[PDB]
Order: sequence, then C-alpha cells, then structure tokens
Amino acid sequence: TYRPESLSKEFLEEQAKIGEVAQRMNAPPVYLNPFTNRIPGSILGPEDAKPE
Amino acid sequence: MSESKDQLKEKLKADPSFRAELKDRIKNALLSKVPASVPISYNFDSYMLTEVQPGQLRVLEVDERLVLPTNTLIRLLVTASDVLHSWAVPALGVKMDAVPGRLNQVWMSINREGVFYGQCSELCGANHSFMPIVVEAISPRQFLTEYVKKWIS
Amino acid sequence: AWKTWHWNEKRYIAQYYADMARREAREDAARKSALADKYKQLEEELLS
Amino acid sequence: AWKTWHWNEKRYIAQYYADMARREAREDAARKSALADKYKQLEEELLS
Amino acid sequence: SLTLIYSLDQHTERPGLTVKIIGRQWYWSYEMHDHLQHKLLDPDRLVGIAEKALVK
Amino acid sequence: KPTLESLSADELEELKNEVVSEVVDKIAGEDGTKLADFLEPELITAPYDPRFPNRNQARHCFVRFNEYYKCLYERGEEHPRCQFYQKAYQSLCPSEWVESWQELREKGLWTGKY
Amino acid sequence: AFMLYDFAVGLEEEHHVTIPPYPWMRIRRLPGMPWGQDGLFEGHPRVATTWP
Amino acid sequence: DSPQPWQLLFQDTATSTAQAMIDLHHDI
Ligand SMILES: [Mg+2]
Repeated sequence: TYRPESLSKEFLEEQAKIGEVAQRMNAPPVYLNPFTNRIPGSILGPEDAKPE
Repeated sequence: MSESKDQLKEKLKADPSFRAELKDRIKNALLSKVPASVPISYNFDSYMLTEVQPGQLRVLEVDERLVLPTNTLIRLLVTASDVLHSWAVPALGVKMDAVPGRLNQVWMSINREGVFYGQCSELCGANHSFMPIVVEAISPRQFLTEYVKKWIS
Repeated sequence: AWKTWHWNEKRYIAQYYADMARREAREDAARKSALADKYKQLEEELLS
Repeated sequence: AWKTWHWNEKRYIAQYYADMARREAREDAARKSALADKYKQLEEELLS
Repeated sequence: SLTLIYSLDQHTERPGLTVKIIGRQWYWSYEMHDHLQHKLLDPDRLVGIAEKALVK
Repeated sequence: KPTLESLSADELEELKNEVVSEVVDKIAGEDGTKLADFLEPELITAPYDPRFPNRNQARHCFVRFNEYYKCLYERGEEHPRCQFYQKAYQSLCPSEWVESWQELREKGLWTGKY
Repeated sequence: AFMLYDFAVGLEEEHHVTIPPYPWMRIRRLPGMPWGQDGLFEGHPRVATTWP
Repeated sequence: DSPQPWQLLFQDTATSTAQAMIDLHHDI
C-alpha cells in the first residue's frame, strides 16, 4: 500500500551521484564508514579533500 | 607624585622581589579582565523526518541532531518519561535503556568526527520503528568556540 | 584465515588513526605559530 | 585463589608507586623552572 | 570479557560535558546545563611582556 | 614631594595599583575585549562523586539538590559552596525532575528538615 | 487470653492523624477502585483531601 | 556510521570500546 519515494530511480540516481556522504550543520561534510570504503586518515570529507 | 612613580619603576629595576610582586599584581589585574562564567543550556526535541531528500537516509534521519565534541570525556544521563526506551548508537558502542525514574550514566569518548546513526531498541508502542538517533561529532575547538555560542542568552 | 582477515582490518584502522594524528598535529602547530605572530605584533605594539 | 589475591595486591602496590612517581615528577619540574626564572633574573642583573 | 566489562566505567579523567537524554512517545529530547569559563592561555609570557613594558 | 624613601605602605600599594592598571588597560582593555586570541575556553560540569558508584545516578541528583538548599539555609545565599552545589545539581538533574521538586517544595510536600 | 482481650479493645480507639497528600500516597493511576471510591475495609480515610 | 546493503558483519566504529567489543567477538 506504500512504496517509499527513496526507492524510485530518480532518487537512486541522485543518491548515487552523492555517494556515502553525510552533511553537517556545524562543519564540512564527512565520508560515511571510512574503514569499509578505505578513505585515508588525512581525508575527512569530499569538500575538505580539494583534489589536486 | 610623578618621580615617585618613576622611583617605583626604579625599584622595579632594582629589587627582584618587588619586580616579582608587581608581576603578580599584573597577573591579578589581567585575570580581572577575563570574562566571567556563563551558563550554556538548551532543551530541544529530535523528531524523525517524514520525507527525505537524496543525501539523507529514510527512517534513520532526524530534524535535530545531538552535537558532541571529540577527544572529550562525555557523561550521558539516560532516562524516560512514560515507557521504556533504549538509546542505541551502534557505531559508538552505546546501548542503554531509558527507564522512567532511573538516571543511567554512560561515559563516552569519540575518536573521529562524523555522523552516526541509531534507533530505539526497546518496544514502546505503535511507532517504535520511528524514533531514530543521529549524533554529529565535531572537533573540540569548534565545539567550544562556535557551537556553544548558539546557546548563550 | 578469519583471524588473518581481522588482523588485516585492524592494521588498516591503526594506519588510519596514525594518519589522522599526523594531520591533526599540523593545524595545531600553525595555530601556535599564528599565536606567536600575534605575540610578536603585540610586543612591538607596546614598544613603539 | 590465594595467588590471585596476592597478584591483585601487588598490582595495587605497583599502581600506587607509579602514581607517586607521577606526583614526584611535578614538584621537581617546577623547582628547576623556578631556578631558570632566577637565572633569567640574574642574567639581566648583570646586563642592566 | 570480564576485563571488557570492568572497563565500561571511564571516569579517570575530568568530564567535559553532560547530556541528559530523555525518551518520549515518540521522540528524543536532549538537555544540557553547564558553565563556560575562559582562561588566559599561557599568561606568563604576557606577564613578562608587561614586565618589559613597565621596566622602560 | 613624598619620595619612595618616605612613602608609607598604603600609598605605595595605591601607586602600584595605578602603575599596573594604567598599562593593563592598554594591553587587555578596560573591559577585556582584546584578549579573545589569548583566551582558552573550558567547559565545567558536575564532578565525579565517590559516594555514588553505581550506573544509576538518581541519588547523586537528589543529594546534590538537597545539599544546595542545606547550604542556602546554613551558609547564606551567596556563598561559593552553595553555587557549587547549585551548578552541580543543575548539571545532573533533568529539568522536569527539578521543577517537580520545587512544586513539591511549594506545596509543602518536601520531607527535608529545612 | 490475649486475643480475647484484643477482641474487646478493638474499634474503640481513634486516630486523628491526617496525612499530607504525598505523591506516593493514594495512587489513582485509574479513577477510583473496582468497588467504589475509597479503599476496601477502609472506614476512615486518613490522607488529607483538602491540602491546604 | 550507517548500515550498508548486503552487509555481513558490524558497522565501523568511533570509540575504542566498540572496537574492543568487536575484537572480543572475533576472538570468540
Ligand atoms: Mg530490551
């Protein structure tokens, strides 16, 4: 009787564009689960990465 | 008059003990310019978001998060008002029940910044599924210079 | 084999936290450097 | 059981002496710091 | 396992924050009432700076 | 003119106070709005009471709340220890518990002596 | 002998100690009792119903 | 920090206590 809107394909594509990134309201955003996705300890989030 | 002020400065030049005493008086006067203690206080509620956007997680996302500093020993006092609830954050290794009339303490210290999710882990009614927990962790200098300035009256 | 996988994962976590401490030691040195710069400015502020 | 009790008591004695050494390091650091302050005073006593 | 149980109390430091968590039907409530005080960071350098400001 | 070889202790103390203040008002300010780069913020919470060892900390809340009003009765209203007890119970007790306790005190249903 | 003495020194003494309505006194989580308002076997309620 | 699709073991940790719990579990 209710299929949630976060399983629609538009939501899925827009989420896959972002990835596993969590926003913060007092700080720059951060990568979620930094061990199983193997983010190095110098990088905290995408905006703080600033790729060379 | 004015030479006695200059004679006081000459005694500052000559006597080391008077120099140390007037240095201590300078330290006493500089502590008087330090602002006094102010209380930080808040009381907000945290509710599940009914509709989420991409970049947010369904069921687990709230409107108001709990903001905690890192590398700090934090006491968490857990209680309830009507029925039994359990405050569970699986990433931080804390799961302790909220009992009406009890005040259960948790000692917690977070290693890294991030956004940690959780749910309630004690059956409490029809909407037991829809009480999620989100903890935002920031650095202690940000916490003590920017976040706590939001709660000064 | 299971304990080998676990030790591998713990090795990555230890390297992660070592890198994080390496980064976090960098901002706090530059903060004290800026503090010493402001001290050197306040030094000539009371001598000029 | 008896040896477990004795080992626990020896652990307490070791922790006691470690905390005593942690205290004892603090007074003699502030002693040499005071000596260096007196040296910094006698330095300008012969330079003024 | 016994050693991990007895390590759950970690009060061997100065506590830095207290947060009161209250569970209601159906939401969470977070509370705090602490005091923020400021301390002069390394005042003895400022003490010496004032000393050499007053000596001349 | 009274020189340093003829001044008394109180005049010398006032002269020391004038000398210190006239320069630290230039250094730090008259109010202290200039030390914001040389100030370290620190947050004060309720200390660990050895008398209350269990994970349930309701009794620590209650005893601190009662020690506040005992201090208020005995050692005045503005004693530092009473403020310590007040900040100690405010740091531990939920606000609903405290407001229930003042309505029980106002209704007369508090079993404390004071 | 003492029980036969007690049967004759029974409901003759009286107590006039009213009890203040403490939160732990006279719990009424539901309205009343299944039989009536006061407690069973309770001729004279002793908890203050005025409070003052 | 958050659960993942098709996940087998625990989530990643941010306290030493949670890591010690996971270490004890893997030892068992
Ligand atoms: Mg349960």
